[PDB]
Amino acid sequence: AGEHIPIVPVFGEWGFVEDKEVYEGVVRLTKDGQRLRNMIMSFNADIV
Amino acid sequence: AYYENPEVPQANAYMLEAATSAVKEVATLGVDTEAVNGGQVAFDTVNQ
Repeated sequence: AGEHIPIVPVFGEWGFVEDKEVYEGVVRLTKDGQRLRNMIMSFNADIV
Repeated sequence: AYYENPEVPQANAYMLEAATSAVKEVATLGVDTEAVNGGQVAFDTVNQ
């Protein structure tokens, strides 16, 4: 029935790397420190 | 001469610090109130 496409994507933080699109939550480089913090934890698990 | 007792490993102690820190992160919901909403809105809105 519509005269335009009725599906609208939303994005958290949107932009171009330069040639193509890129988008992210808040979580993009959060994963770097989180898995790191777990590594140090789990290494000491062996010692326990 | 005197008997040196286990003081509890610093490894075990440092692991216990990461143990107590693991639980209290997810306890917070963004809540800052003594009643519904106040940054816990996500849980209350899906109920209604």
